[PDB]
Amino acid sequence: GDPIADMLQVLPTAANTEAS
Amino acid sequence: EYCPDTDATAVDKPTRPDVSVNRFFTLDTKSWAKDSKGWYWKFPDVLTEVGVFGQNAQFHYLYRSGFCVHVQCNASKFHQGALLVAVLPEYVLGTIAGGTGNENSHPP
Ligand SMILES: [Cl-]
Ligand SMILES: [K+]
Repeated sequence: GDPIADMLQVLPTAANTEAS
Repeated sequence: EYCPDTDATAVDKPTRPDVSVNRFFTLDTKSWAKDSKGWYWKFPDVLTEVGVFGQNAQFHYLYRSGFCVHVQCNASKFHQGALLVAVLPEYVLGTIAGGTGNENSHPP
């Protein structure tokens, strides 16, 4: 059929800190 | 109480040494005389050089705690007198301003 084949960064608040 | 997570701001894990610092420390005894004016102590200043509490207070920038304050005074059933023992938060001291009130001196 075809003759030619080749043809938000900042959220509302500051990040929380999680316990280690 | 220990500081809750909702109120904390510093992010490092705190050290809570417990029994080595939450215990009773007895300071130098005062002598009550018929003409005594009264005394004061500042917290936590009183213990910054005493025991493991003192060491932690000096090794860390941040400190926090409550206190159980116990004042003792014995006398006989024939003695009389009354001491008012009170806790004044943020006890800022002032001077007599040179007596005349003209000198803006400060407590040392
Ligand atoms: Cl003064
Ligand atoms: K957040």
